[PDB]
Amino acid sequence: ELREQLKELTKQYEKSENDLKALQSVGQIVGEVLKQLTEEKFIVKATNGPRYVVGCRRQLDKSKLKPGTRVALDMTTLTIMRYLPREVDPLVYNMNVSYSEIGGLSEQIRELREVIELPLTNPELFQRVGIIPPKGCLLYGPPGTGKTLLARAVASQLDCNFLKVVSSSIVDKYIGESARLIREMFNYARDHQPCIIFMDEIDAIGGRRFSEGTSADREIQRTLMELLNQMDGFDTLHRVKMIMATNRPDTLDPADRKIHIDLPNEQARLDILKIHAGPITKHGEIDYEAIVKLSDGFNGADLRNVCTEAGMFAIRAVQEDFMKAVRKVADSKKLESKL
Amino acid sequence: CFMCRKKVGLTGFDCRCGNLFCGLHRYSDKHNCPYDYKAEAAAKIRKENPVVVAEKIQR
Amino acid sequence: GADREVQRILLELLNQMDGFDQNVNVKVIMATNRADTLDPALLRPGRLDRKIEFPLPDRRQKRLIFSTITSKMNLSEEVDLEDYVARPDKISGADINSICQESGMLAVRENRYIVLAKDFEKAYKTVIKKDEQEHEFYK
Amino acid sequence: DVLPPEADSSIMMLTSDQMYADIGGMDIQKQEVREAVELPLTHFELYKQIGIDPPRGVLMYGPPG
Amino acid sequence: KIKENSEKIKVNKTLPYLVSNVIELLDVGKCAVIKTSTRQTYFLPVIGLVDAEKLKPGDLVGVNKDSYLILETLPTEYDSRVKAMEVDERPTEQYSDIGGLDKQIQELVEAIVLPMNHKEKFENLGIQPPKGVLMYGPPGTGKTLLARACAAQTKATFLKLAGPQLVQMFIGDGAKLVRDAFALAKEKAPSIIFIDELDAIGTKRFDSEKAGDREVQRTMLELLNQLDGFQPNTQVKVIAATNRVDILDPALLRSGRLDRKIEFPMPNEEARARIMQIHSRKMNVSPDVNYEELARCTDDFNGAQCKAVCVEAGMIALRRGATELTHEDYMEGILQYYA
Ligand SMILES: Nc1ncnc2c1ncn2[C@@H]1O[C@H](COP(=O)(O)OP(=O)(O)OP(=O)(O)O)[C@@H](O)[C@H]1O
Ligand SMILES: Nc1ncnc2c1ncn2[C@@H]1O[C@H](COP(=O)(O)OP(=O)(O)OP(=O)(O)O)[C@@H](O)[C@H]1O
Repeated sequence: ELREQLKELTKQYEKSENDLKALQSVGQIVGEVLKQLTEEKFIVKATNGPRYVVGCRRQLDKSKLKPGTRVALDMTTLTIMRYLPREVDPLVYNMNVSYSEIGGLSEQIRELREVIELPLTNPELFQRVGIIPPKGCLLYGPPGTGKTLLARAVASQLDCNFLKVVSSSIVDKYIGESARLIREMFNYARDHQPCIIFMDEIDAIGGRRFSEGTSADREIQRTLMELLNQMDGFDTLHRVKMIMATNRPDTLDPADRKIHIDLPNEQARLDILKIHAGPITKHGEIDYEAIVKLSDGFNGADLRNVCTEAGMFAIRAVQEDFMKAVRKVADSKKLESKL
Repeated sequence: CFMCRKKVGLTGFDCRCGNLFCGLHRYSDKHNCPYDYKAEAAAKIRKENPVVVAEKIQR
Repeated sequence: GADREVQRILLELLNQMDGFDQNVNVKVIMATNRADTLDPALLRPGRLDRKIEFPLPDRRQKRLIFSTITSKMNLSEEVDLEDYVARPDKISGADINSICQESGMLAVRENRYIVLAKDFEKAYKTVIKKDEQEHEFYK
Repeated sequence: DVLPPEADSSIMMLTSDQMYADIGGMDIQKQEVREAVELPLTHFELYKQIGIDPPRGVLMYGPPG
Repeated sequence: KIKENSEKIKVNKTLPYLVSNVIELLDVGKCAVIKTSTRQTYFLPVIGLVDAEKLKPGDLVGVNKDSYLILETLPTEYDSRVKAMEVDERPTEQYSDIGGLDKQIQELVEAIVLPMNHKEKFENLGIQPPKGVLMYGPPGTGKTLLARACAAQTKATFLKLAGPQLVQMFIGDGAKLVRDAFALAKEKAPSIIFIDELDAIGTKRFDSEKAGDREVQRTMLELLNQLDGFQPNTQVKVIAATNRVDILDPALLRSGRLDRKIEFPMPNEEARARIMQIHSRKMNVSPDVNYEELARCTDDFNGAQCKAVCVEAGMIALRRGATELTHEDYMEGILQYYA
């Protein structure tokens, strides 16, 4: 076992030596330069708060770094060691799948696609130069029409960067930073030009321009105002696309491309129930005619309820029981009666 | 799986006699559940009972 | 509370834009859209601020805005903008731009090469109006 | 040392933007803003002569959109 | 000497490995962008004693306060005492002793346990288990009873509702409690979330009374997000409890969020008899009882009043040290002109 023992010892030696070498490299301080002061002098505001003036190691191509660029100054002398790209800390989070597996929503999916995905495609303007295609879309929707699943489908379809963000971004440290998080979002997008930002539940932050309401109202309206400023204004975009989904009471955000999403469905209700019947065949008659005849609401979870309870039935005793599926249809409709 | 109805329902309520009684016959009064409900009450209440010691004895 | 901080910065801004005296080459501009909910203290009517409106356009302004927005657009001989503007409505500039954009979006949907009066009319519908509930009894 | 005047976070490159001739109409606002902030910054003598001091601040207040 | 390397690595890794975030990762080999309690931002070209891949933007890791090298990582942390409140000493009761209520327990036990244990049936049927559950305790009768009895399964954890309204006046936050709660549920094995007194949250969402309202609406919307967003949320089971049945959020309502809204009705005569029997099981009752006729006397005695009456009867008999039921001093414990 000479060779094997030697190999294992050598692997241990390698890893141990690498770890020791690793242990002997202090970190830097991250800070963004502010001015090219002369040549070997720069004013850098270290993130911790103090602002310093320091010189840079030669092998840094001073042309590279510029007002706003981040750099890693050294512990002791604080000379600029290495410039770094932009920084975005709490957003790897913001960056399943579905492909038109929802049913219905034909005209509205066509509109959404032609507004948000097609323009980004190779047919960029093709004489369409006159449009400056829409940068934002809205999703009027009652509670479950198919908004979030639509978002899932478009996210899995387009295949570019996606940032699904929610009105639960509000934070407080004896001051406001919601606008700061918003500008972080927008900067991230602008750097990653091809991207789909998706505000959802814009009702909360959208609120209204209430005056003399309270410190909370002022802060919330300030957050809204950051959104407005970075949607419109000097932050004009070219290759990002925005999505919104909530009810009507949203301050004032006209221009774009608002789409109504209707809770009831004509025969794509039949569709949706077939997709939700995708689960294993019932061992016989597959016609949905029973539930087809009467149907209201928006959910397919009735399918899950019937299937589970009918499996329980069968264990007590397949599920060739659309006569039984009408049972859970009536169940969901009595839930409707409740509200 | 209690003798009346010979029930096997997954909902079957499993009692201190480990027996998924009939939905209508799940009660000790009904099935002579041989358990010491009162003795367990006495033990638990003795354990949990607060007693005021008047806080006068001291080292 | 933090109202202290915000008011503090407000008065600092007031004092500083006052420190910008006259005979100066620093000109301050600010937006507020709606105004009524603003501080006369901030306005400092004595100086530091002159006020200007920015309302919705008149009919001639609508004509000019349509002409400007549509000149870049590949229109057609069947455009009829001189009557589209003449139509009575409360359209704003953002609404005109949305009209043109959505008309182009349709045009593209049906693969048009030059926008048409039909696309402008459809955009008019899809972007303007939608307002009802002025029930005839309600009025 | 006393650093050069500048040494702070702000925007001076102008980031480019889009020369006028494209807003469309709005002649009144155009003239007012141009006078107040744009040329001719020379007419300060006319201001002081008339006794009307140089306006500063516009507030550009109007309906959104 | 690999061992010696290990021991000296250990000793130079003394102990007080000041903990720091892992805010960002990069590469040029990989690096780190850690951030520290003392607001600071250290780039580390050598991350340290970590694989540099299991890390992910957002994480807590020990660090040498001077070297700023990421030392042994620590399991994620949960704030607002969500972890502390999310404890349970296996509630002692083992049986489902409630009373006449049978259909409610049936559906709840099915929809909860059967997915947990006999998920084989669900997978064979190709059915995702039943959706989030609500449990109307309009009077509260049996509400906590069913909750606690359900707290007798093989093994799981139950996230109680306890002050999700713990939000600061200065805007507060969108239920960071909710964020951490759902994070903990997601990370741990199959888990359940008992939203007690859900009525404390939830509303039409349009009323514009004043502040605090809007905070409750952000918390509500955070709840909605946590189960309706771009997340399967497969390994979760929400069970809600409310008494103000009518006034609740139309979106929180159901159909992907709170389905199978079990209802607690007023116990009938039989149900009252069963509950009083259950509470009397341990009572030193003499061999003579009119349980059924006492249930008849109940006359809308729905809630815990039965338990309170059994206790009051115990005290009543204890006046004299007895073990028998008078059956009428029992009514007076229950609780001129014509007649
Ligand atoms: N049109 C639909 N077709 C198929 N499944 C749907 C549809 N609408 C909702 N669902 C089902 O409901 C869940 C997703 O709900 P949905 O995306 O409609 O919510 P939402 O409209 O964003 O809700 P809310 O408005 O209440 O926030 C998934 O179970 C999805 O299967
Ligand atoms: N059916 C029942 N079986 C056993 N105990 C019951 C029953 N109904 C009420 N109780 C008693 O009620 C108390 C528990 O409260 P319960 O679960 O009924 O909720 P509640 O406080 O009435 O709820 P809510 O917050 O809606 O008012 C315990 O004393 C329990 O003994």
